[PDB]
Amino acid sequence: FVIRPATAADCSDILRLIKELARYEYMEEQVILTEKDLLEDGFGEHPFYHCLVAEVPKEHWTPEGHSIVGFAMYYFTYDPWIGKLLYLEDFFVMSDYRGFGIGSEILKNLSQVAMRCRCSSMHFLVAEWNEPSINFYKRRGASDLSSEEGWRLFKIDKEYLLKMATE
Amino acid sequence: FVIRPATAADCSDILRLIKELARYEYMEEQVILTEKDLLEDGFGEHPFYHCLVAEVPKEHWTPEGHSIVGFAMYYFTYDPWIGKLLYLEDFFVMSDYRGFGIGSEILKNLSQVAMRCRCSSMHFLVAEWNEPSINFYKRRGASDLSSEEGWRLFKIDKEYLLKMATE
Ligand SMILES: CC(C)(COP(=O)(O)OP(=O)(O)OC[C@H]1O[C@@H](n2cnc3c(N)ncnc32)[C@H](O)[C@@H]1OP(=O)(O)O)[C@@H](O)C(=O)NCCC(=O)NCCS
Ligand SMILES: CC(C)(COP(=O)(O)OP(=O)(O)OC[C@H]1O[C@@H](n2cnc3c(N)ncnc32)[C@H](O)[C@@H]1OP(=O)(O)O)[C@@H](O)C(=O)NCCC(=O)NCCS
Repeated sequence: FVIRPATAADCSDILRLIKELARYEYMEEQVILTEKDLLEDGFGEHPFYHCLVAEVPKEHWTPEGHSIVGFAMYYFTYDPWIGKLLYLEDFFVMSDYRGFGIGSEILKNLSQVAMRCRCSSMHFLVAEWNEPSINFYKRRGASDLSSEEGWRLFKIDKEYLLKMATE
Repeated sequence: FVIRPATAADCSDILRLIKELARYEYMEEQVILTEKDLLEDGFGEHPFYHCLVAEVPKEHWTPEGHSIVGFAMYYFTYDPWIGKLLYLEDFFVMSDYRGFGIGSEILKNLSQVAMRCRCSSMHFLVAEWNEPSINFYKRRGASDLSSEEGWRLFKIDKEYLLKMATE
């Protein structure tokens, strides 16, 4: 397999993989982003995310005829105390393609991106019940991040943003 | 007062304000970013954060002689299900300058940035004990975001990123 940066032509596959992950989490209907959205947000003049994809040889394409079997979606964030961070948002390899080393190589590639960008750390969320991914990550040096303990996450949605923008 | 995007010349003030906020939270020694860091990460060819600052007339500069009395530090993030988000990281107005409407105007400006960028929401963290800021935000339409419930935050620091990058 090959791990490489996605191109505008991979948007179809990125959305397909985003939906497979959402389905793995039983929330596929949550995905309202379109292929056009991904193209615009990812390969327009200012990318709001970056993506690496895992591509297999044609001989081994999926039953559906797709060459992309995994991906990682990330973007850079900033911490006022320490600086640049690489934030890994989505990370998924199709069932039939797991345990082959694809996820490990994607993480190695992300690590190189982090060092090239001089990020001091890579941050990400893992579901509490997912011991297999927790072990995967921790075997590669991850540790718990307590930074948000004692803090509540809030959102101000479009309706209210528009109200404030025009008050 | 004037709310405006920061310029490279404001880096000194941004670091000063970052430290005042850290001090308000009794963790000022946590701040290891330098002025040079902020200049490089914020006004170099690729900004890793954006900043708005609140500037007062010279007649009303701080006892230390500074014109900048508040700021908001933010960057854009991405959610694979809904797209673009505006993430507000730091938000602080100096004590003697609070309750004058500076924070409200900074949030209005951020809201305009969110709509201009077509972000569907603005996300941010607030300390559990800070009822005053919680009320401030909620009066302006904020609501709890449950997206991370059942999830653990993890980090892979530079040491381990370097190890994986070179394995
Ligand atoms: C691991 C994951 C993140 C993607 O990666 P992946 O391609 O399966 O994983 P890798 O093949 O590199 O394998 C990791 C392992 O395979 C085993 N492995 C790796 N290469 C192997 C090979 N060539 N032969 C046999 N076993 C191998 C190892 O035991 C490592 O397990 P370890 O976790 O105990 O250290 C996958 O669980 C995925 O999509 N999982 C479901 C979604 C998910 O949990 N995502 C992250 C958070 S929501
Ligand atoms: C509000 C905060 C975020 C910055 O903003 P600010 O300039 O003080 O606030 P504003 O002046 O726009 O005032 C908000 C209020 O002032 C009062 N107010 C606003 N303009 C006013 C005026 N001209 N005259 C009198 N009262 C006024 C209102 O009651 C509003 O309170 P409300 O919160 O109940 O809706 C400030 O608390 C700050 O730095 N706080 C400490 C750090 C912090 O908590 N940061 C966020 C998270 S770590």
